[PDB]
Amino acid sequence: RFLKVKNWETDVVLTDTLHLKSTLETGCTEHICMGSIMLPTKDQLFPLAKEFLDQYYSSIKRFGSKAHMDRLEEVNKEIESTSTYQLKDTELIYGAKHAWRNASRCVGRIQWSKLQVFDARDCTTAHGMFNYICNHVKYATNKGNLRSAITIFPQRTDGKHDFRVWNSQLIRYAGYKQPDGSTLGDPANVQFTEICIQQGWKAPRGRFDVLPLLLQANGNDPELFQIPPELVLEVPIRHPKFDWFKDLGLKWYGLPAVSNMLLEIGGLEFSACPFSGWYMGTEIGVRDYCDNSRYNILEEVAKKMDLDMRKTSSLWKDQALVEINIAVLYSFQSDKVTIVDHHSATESFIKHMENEYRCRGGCPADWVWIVPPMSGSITPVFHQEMLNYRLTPSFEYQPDPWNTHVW
Amino acid sequence: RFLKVKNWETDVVLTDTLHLKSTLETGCTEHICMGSIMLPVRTKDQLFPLAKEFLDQYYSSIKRFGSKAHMDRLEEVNKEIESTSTYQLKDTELIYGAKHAWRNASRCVGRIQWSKLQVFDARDCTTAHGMFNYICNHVKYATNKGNLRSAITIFPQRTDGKHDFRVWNSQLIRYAGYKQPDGSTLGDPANVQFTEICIQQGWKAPRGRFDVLPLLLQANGNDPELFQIPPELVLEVPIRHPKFDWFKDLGLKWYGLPAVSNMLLEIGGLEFSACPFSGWYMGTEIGVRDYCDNSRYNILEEVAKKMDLDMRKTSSLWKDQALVEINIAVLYSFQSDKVTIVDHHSATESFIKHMENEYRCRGGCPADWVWIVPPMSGSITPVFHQEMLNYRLTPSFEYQPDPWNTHVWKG
Ligand code: HEM
Ligand code: HEM
Ligand SMILES: C[C@H](O)[C@H](O)[C@H]1CNc2nc(N)[nH]c(=O)c2N1
Ligand SMILES: C[C@H](O)[C@H](O)[C@H]1CNc2nc(N)[nH]c(=O)c2N1
Ligand SMILES: CCONC(=N)NCCC[C@H](N)C(=O)O
Ligand SMILES: CCONC(=N)NCCC[C@H](N)C(=O)O
Ligand SMILES: [Zn+2]
Repeated sequence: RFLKVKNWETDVVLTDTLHLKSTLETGCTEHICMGSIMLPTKDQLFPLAKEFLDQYYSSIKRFGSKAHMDRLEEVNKEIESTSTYQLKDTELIYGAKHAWRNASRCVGRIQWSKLQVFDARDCTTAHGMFNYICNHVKYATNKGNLRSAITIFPQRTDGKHDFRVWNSQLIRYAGYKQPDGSTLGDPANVQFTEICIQQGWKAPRGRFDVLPLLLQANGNDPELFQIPPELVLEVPIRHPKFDWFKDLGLKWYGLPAVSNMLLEIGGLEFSACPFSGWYMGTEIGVRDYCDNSRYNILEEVAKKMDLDMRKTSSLWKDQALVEINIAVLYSFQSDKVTIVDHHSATESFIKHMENEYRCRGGCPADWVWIVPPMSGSITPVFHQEMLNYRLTPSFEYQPDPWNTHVW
Repeated sequence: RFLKVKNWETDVVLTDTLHLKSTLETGCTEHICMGSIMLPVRTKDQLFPLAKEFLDQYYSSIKRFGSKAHMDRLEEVNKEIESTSTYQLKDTELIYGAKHAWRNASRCVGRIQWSKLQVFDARDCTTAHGMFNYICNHVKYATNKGNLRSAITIFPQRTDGKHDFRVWNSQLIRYAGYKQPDGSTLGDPANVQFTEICIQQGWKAPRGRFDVLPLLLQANGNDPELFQIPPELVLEVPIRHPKFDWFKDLGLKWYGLPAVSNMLLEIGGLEFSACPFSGWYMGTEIGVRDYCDNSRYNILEEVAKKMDLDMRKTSSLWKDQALVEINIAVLYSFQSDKVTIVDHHSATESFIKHMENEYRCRGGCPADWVWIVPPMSGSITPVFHQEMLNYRLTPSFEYQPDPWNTHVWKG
C-alpha cells in the first residue's frame, strides 16, 4: 500500500503514496509484467469531473469551500443538461500542466509548471487551426531560445466532429520508397508522406523535406497547409573536429512538437492538442540518426572515421555513435538553439523526482523510457527504482486518424 | 489466452502461450508496474503438488508422460514425502532441473547456451572442507585454461532450514574492498561488508586494489569457515588498450570467471541454498558497470584525464567517450589472452535468435527488458527494440537474504 523505491547508487530511499490515487490500468498483472510493451456517458462523466475538480480546488487550498461545491453543482447541472461541460480557463491551464506532470515517460518534467497554454477552443476551421499552429510554432521557437507550449483545440463532442492534427509532430521530414527498393528521407513517415501526396502535396522528393500540415476541423476532411519556411528553425550538423562531417549533408529541426496525442482533463477529451518543448540530444543523434529503421547512418560515419568495421568487438558502432552525438549537441549549441544532453537531463529528472516525492508523495515514471538510449548506466536514472502508474489528467495515445476517418 | 510481442525494428510479431504455465507472482498489479524494482521450510501439504508439476514436466520432456515409469516415480516420491517429509531427485531430474532454472532466468541474456551446462552433483557433501574441494574442481573445470565452460555445483538441499549449506561469497571470485578512515575506498566498494566479515573471521588482508577474497563456506548449518582458492586456479587478465599505450599503466586487471554463488535454486519444490554457477563475461559487465559505476571502481575521470578530453562540460560527452575506450580495452585484453568473452552486440543478437526459437518450439521466453538491454549503447542493440514479457517459471533461481543476517552463530 505504501511503496518504497531505492536509488542503488546513492542508497536514497523514497516512499510512494501517490500511486494509491491511481485510476487507469497498466497492462500488467500479478502473473505477467508488460513494462516493455509500447502500447499496453453522462453517468461516466460526473465521477470524472468530480475527481478533477476536487484535485483542482485542493491545489488552490479551497477544498470543500463554497466555491468548490458551487462549481461541482454547476458542472453537474451542465452535464445532466448538455451531456458535457466546459472548463474554466483556470481549470484548463491546471489540467494541461498536470497532464505533463503525470506523463510517466517524460524525462523533462522538472519543467512542468512552466507551460504556456494557448486556448484554441474558439477555433472552427482548418485554416483557423493553421493560424493557431503557426503562432504556437513562432512563440515556442522564440529565435532558438525555446519555450514550452501547448495549443488546445475544441474538445470531442459526439466523436463525429473531432479536431485532429494528422501529423505525428508539427515538424517532421517526409519519407519516400524508391524503385531502388530503398527509402529516401525518413522511413518513419513513408505512409503519412503518401497520404499527403494522395491529397495533392507536391513533394520535393529530397532527404529532408518538411511535411505539410494535414489539419482536420470539426470532423471534416483534413486540408493541407505549408508552414512558413521562415517559422521552421533547422540546424546544419557539423562536428567540432571532423571537418568531413558537414559533408554528410545532415540537418535537423529545433522544435519537437508532438501533435498526435489526446489530452484528457476531467473526463473531457481534447483530440488535437499539439505540445512542444525542446530536444534531448540523444533523441536525434542516437534514435533519429542511428536506428536501423530511421536515417540509419552508422555505417557511413564509421567509414568516414576509418574504423575497423570487420568485427563487432572493435566497438566501431559505439565509437561512431558517440561522435554523431557530440556533433548534434555541438551544432545546436553553436547556433544557439536550446538542447539538453542526456547527462544534464537525467540529473534534472532525479532532482524533480525528489521534489515530487516530498511535495506530492510520488512521481510516476517509466524506467524503460526514462533511461537514455546510449550510456544508460552512467546516467543516474539507470540506478533509480521507479514506480509506473497512471494518473489523470493525462496524455494518451489514440489511433491514427486515417484508419478511422470516414471521408 | 495468447499474448503478442512486436519488434519495432523488424515488425516481427511473436505469440506467447507459455505465460499460461506461470505460477509465481511478479510484484506488478493492474494499477502499478514494478518492472524496475531490483528485488520486488515447506509443508508436506504444499510439497507434493510442487513435485508432481515438476515430474510431469520432466516426463513430458523425455516423451514418457503417463508412462508406467512416470506413474511409479510419482507414487515413489509421494510415499517418500509422506514418510520422510521431503524427497531426493534422481540425477537425471537434477540435471534437467538445473538446465531449466537457467532456461527460465528472465534477466539472463546468455540463455542461447542453456542446454550446455555441466552439472556437478555435490549432494554427498557434508563439510566446509568438502565444499572447498568441490568449488576448486568447479573453478578449474569451468576455467579450462581460458576456454570457459558453463558449470553449476549443487550442494545438499534445505531440510528444516536449520542445516543450510551456504556460500557466503556473492561470487566465487571477487576482489576485496576496504573502507579507509578518510572515507575513501580501496579495492571494490561492492564487497566492503563481506571483506569486513572475512577479516573478522581471521583473514589476513593484503589490502591492495585487486585482492581475491577467500571463500567463506557454511556446511550443514554450522558456522562458516575460510579457505583460500589456490592462486594457480584464479585466471586473471591485465587490461590494456590496442592503441592507447598508457592504458596499461592504469594498473587494471579483472578475473576471467564470473561465478554467482549467492542464489537459491528451486526444483520441484526443493530448495538448493548453495548452488554456485558460472559461464563467461559479456564485456560491458566489467567495462561499463564494474569499472565505471560511481559506486564501483569509478575510473571514468582518470581515463578521461589521460585522454585529455574536454571535462569542463558534460555536453562534450567526455564520459561517453572514455566509456567506449575502456570497453574496447576489456574486449581487446580478454581476446589477446584467449579468454572467452562476448561483446554486447554479438550477445544481444544471439539472444534475439534464442528468443525467437523459444517462441516457436516452447511457446514463449520470459525476459526482463530492464536487465536484458546492455548498460551502454542500448538502442543500437536489437534487444532495445524488442517487446518482452516477464513472468516466473519453475524450476528457477531466486534471491535469498545474505546469510550473515539470518545465521544463528553456534560459536
Ligand atoms: C522542455 C523540455 C522537454 C524535454 C527535454 C522532454 C523530454 C522527453 C523525452 C526524451 C521523451 C521520450 C520521447 C521519445 O523517446 O520519443 C519524452 C516523452 C514525452 N513527453 Fe516530454 N520533454 C519535454 C517537454 C514536454 C512537454 C512540454 C510535454 C507536454 C506538455 C511533454 C510530454 C511528454 C509525453 C506525454 C511523453 C511520452 C509521449 C510518448 O509516449 O510518445 N514533454 N519527453
Ligand atoms: C554462458 C555465458 C553467460 C553469459 C554471457 C550470461 C550473461 C548474463 C548477464 C550479462 C547477466 C546480468 C548480470 C548483471 O548485470 O549482473 C546475467 C544474469 C543472470 N544469469 Fe546469465 N550468463 C551466462 C551464463 C549463465 C549461467 C550458466 C547461468 C546459470 C546456470 C546463468 C543464470 C543467470 C541468472 C539466474 C541471472 C540473474 C542474476 C541476478 O538477478 O543477479 N547465466 N547473465
Ligand atoms: C520495445 C521497447 O519498449 C521500445 O523499444 C522502447 C524502449 N524505450 C524507449 N524509450 C524512449 N525514450 N523512446 C522509445 O521510443 C523507446 N522505445
Ligand atoms: C533500478 C534498476 O532496476 C537497477 O539499476 C537495474 C537496472 N538494470 C540492470 N541490468 C543488469 N543487467 N544488471 C543490473 O544490475 C541492473 N540494475
Ligand atoms: C514534444 C515535447 O518535447 N519532447 C521531446 N523532447 N521529444 C518528444 C518526441 C520527439 C522525438 N523523439 C524525436 O526525436 O523527434
Ligand atoms: C555466473 C554466470 O554468468 N553470468 C554472467 N556473465 N555474469 C554474472 C554476474 C557477473 C557480474 N555482473 C560481474 O560483473 O562480476
Ligand atoms: Zn509490470
